[PDB]
Amino acid sequence: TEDQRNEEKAQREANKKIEKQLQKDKQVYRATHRLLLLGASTIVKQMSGIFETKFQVDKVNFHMFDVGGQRDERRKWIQCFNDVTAIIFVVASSSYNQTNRLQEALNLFKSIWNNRWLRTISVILFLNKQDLLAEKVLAGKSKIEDYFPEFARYTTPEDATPEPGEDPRVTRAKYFIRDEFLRISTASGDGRHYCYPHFTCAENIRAAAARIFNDCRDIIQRMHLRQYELL
Amino acid sequence: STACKITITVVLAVLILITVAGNVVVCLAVGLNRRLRNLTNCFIVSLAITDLLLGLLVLPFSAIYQLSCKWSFGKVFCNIYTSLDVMLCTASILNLFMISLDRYCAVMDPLRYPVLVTPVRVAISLVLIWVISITLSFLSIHLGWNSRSKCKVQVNEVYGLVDGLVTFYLPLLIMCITYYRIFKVARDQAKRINHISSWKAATIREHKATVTLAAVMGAFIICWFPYFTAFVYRGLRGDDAINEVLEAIVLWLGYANSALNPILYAALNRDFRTG
Amino acid sequence: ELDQLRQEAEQLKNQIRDARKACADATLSQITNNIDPVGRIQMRTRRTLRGHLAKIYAMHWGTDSRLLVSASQDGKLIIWDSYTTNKVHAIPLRSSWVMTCAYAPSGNYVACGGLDNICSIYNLKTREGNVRVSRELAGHTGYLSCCRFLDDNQIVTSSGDTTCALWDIETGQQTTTFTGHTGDVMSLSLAPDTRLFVSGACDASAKLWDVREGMCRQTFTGHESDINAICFFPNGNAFATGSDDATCRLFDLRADQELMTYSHDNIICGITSVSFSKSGRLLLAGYDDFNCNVWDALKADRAGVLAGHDNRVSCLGVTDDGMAVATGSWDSFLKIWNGS
Amino acid sequence: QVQLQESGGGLVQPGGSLRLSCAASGFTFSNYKMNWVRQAPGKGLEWVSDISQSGASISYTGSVKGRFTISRDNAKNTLYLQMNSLKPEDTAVYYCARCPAPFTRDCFDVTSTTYAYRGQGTQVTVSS
Amino acid sequence: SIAQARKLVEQLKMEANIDRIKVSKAAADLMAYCEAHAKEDPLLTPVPASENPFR
Ligand SMILES: CC(C)CCC[C@@H](C)[C@H]1CC[C@H]2[C@@H]3CC=C4C[C@@H](O)CC[C@]4(C)[C@H]3CC[C@]12C
Ligand SMILES: NCCc1c[nH]cn1
Repeated sequence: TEDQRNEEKAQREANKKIEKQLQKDKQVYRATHRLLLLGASTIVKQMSGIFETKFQVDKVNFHMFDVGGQRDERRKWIQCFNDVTAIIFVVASSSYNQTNRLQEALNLFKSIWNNRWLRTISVILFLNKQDLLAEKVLAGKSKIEDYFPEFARYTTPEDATPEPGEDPRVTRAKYFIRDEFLRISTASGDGRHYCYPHFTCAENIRAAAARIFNDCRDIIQRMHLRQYELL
Repeated sequence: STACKITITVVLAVLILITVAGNVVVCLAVGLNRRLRNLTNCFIVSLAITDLLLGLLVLPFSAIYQLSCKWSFGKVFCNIYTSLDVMLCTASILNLFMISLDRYCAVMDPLRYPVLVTPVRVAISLVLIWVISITLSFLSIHLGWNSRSKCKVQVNEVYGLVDGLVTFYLPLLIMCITYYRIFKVARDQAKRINHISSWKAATIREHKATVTLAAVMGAFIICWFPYFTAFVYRGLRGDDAINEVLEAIVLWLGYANSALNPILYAALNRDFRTG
Repeated sequence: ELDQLRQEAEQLKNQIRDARKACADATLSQITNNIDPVGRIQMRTRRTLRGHLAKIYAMHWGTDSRLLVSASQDGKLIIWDSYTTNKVHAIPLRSSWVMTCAYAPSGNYVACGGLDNICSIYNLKTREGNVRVSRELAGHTGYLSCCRFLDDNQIVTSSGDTTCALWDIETGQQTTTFTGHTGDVMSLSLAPDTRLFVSGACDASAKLWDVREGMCRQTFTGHESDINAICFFPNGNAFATGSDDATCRLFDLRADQELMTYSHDNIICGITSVSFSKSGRLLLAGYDDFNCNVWDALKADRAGVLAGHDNRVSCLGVTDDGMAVATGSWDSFLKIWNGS
Repeated sequence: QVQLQESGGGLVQPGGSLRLSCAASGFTFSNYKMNWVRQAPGKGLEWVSDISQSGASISYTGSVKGRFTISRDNAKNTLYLQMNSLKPEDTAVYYCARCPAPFTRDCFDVTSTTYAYRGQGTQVTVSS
Repeated sequence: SIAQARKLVEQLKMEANIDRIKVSKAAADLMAYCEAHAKEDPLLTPVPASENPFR
């Protein structure tokens, strides 16, 4: 029965070769970070059904996945992103007196925060298009007052850091939106995830990458500190 | 006074029981489950194994010698006993040092961590630790590199200073620097969580880092500093320059660290507690 | 104009309900209470296949009951031998996200698909010795959730744009498209004779289609939420469905309604996989509470528990000769279970 | 079969009051969160209000706060909305919506592309 | 709107006129099938260890 011995030898040889190749691929898999980009086409240049982008900062590799080929029912594919490092959230703000877009952005964020399979994923928030707020606040009609009636009883926080050359109304509106987003996330989490907000303008060739890098560094540093009972 | 004998027997028995129980619990917990088998938990397993071996194969003879006050088993067995004690203690201390360095690399360079700790390096580290231990114990006692009834380790000037400055002091200094840096970063992060929401409460901010690092760097010092200081003094000035009661006390303080190692390095980790 | 059509639809629905009620003479739980219960079905783990890096998401058996194929979320499709644990093939994919795989009854081709809206067909003969990509089928406008083989030259696919399609592989064209659902379509099962198939969607409904002609014939609805799995009874006269309301159900085709519902008060989690045994007596279901349950299909009582996984259980399979059961979960492990 | 129906509607003068009722059939009513959605002439769908399983978590949108009220009755399986002091910018078609899965804290139910679990709505007009 | 309503009406009309059979006959058929093939279910009547390919 030499045929049986020959078959066993051939199978063992193929197994060893395949296992060697997989062992070589494991390192490349574990030395990369996945990110999901979600909106509610210009930003992707700053850094088909699905679009994949790859970049590298400080000898570290970053994936990015844009999902624009799907429909608006999200409850079934959003589940296949439960092992990513961060979720990049892009919102559009305005202050000109047809549809309330801030409300749907807030509701979608609230749904993502409390989902069962995404209870351990952090969110990086980009409050895009701050120029439109400045353009529409000079009109004298406050859309923010029309939709949100609690804006009148609002005072700017003590730790404000306004840019030189900005009307106080624009800054107060921006901090109002930021506080609205933080009030949702500071009521559910037990310490397993956080939220990182930022402002931009309707130009991040060398700006988005650095901020994403720093935020990911913070996320993993806290993840490791919390395991040893130091935070 | 038989009451003293009863008290000493009770305390030695309870100490040995605690040591063996803790080590075997850690080993069984690691072995049974599969979620706790990973590359950063090999060091804890090595620590548990060495502590269990010391607690099961060295301590009872020391207890018998202490109570009876006469060695009655020959002369070769005494040499084997001394060599085994030295090797196990040195290995335990060096494993603690390795855990310290690993935590520093994990906290300080978090994006490049998985390309800086690989099984090859872990194996190299463990092999070097055990080679240094076996050398310094066995190849030194038998060849008579430390020589100048009773069964106690012999010390001269050169061996005393070399062992002291290679096994304890340099690791102590390096560990102090490392945990100082980690503590700075921990408080820096903790200052920033409590200033994002100006309408609610905060974390503890003082009982988290200060307590956990103080425990770790206090157990080590209290348990091991006096023994090595007495070691060096005894080597440099003579054997008739020390008292017996102090020597026994420092020896047993040294032995007692193996009872606290599992509690500190396996009950504060969240992965072990969860699984 | 719309109101008249709505009233006509309501009248037709009332007609259907009355006709269905006219035939409910008895129930399955009255004339099936004179049969001995099976007992306790205790199974043991015989093998364990390791080597994946991320969550296994789909699995399918082969016709010889020896070789199997597994799809992982890291971009790997692996072909395993079960008796000896050896690996036979490993194939890397272009797009990491994969949601389905199949294995042709002839043994020569493999199929793959996912979030890229494309179905890839791979060849395994490979006289030159290299597993290469043989065909790429494109034309859906949503992610692809299931695919089954009819022969070496036809294929059936389900997409999340509320459509099903049939393809010929040599040309790369859509022969027929089945439309009429209202939400995403999740699973599909082929009949033993390959002339009909069922579809289950995210609107709490199931539909039966005829392949040759191309229209719907029956629509079944008894559920409260989305349907995630479906499978025929061995003789092609009934099927079973699992959903997200912690309840499985059994439907029959000649009577056009439901016969029995499996649920318990301790279960408040959804179902991700269903399958029958060889004789149609046991029913195996996979849950989100990390273990599988074995029910008795004719008594609606639990008979056994398979608890060996440490995360969500995703895929479940039963061989053709009924000698083993395979389970795959998000902990990146496959397990083969057998009795004794 | 999941089925939802709406009743109450018509034309009212500014500053008036009105009531909307929603009846359900085909599911266990008391395990699901439920909410009220609204569509205006020439615009997209927007979310008005929502209420939870027991009645201990009620949330409104900004524009209708202080004028509209939500309630639910689990014995008779019904959902109520009370409209007070209307303005001309409220003329629309109103829909009753249900969240997809039981025992959850999240919803994905404003989608235009024929979301399954909501009814046909009622018409509300305000004018002279 | 009109096209979808007409399609739904036509589909319901087509689904209205089919033959049907009583439930008890379906139950009896399933009972007969599950009783005929009882001796070829290794997951129900386990086989000895001398014929198990997995042990
Ligand atoms: C916290 C614990 C582990 C500290 C150690 C306590 C025990 C082990 C130590 C502390 C005091 C020590 C004793 C101090 C005095 C003497 C008298 C001497 O003629 C024999 C040794 C003997 C009897 C020592 C035995 C060990 C001893 C009892
Ligand atoms: N029991 C500790 C003896 C020793 C170890 N190293 C030096 N001396």
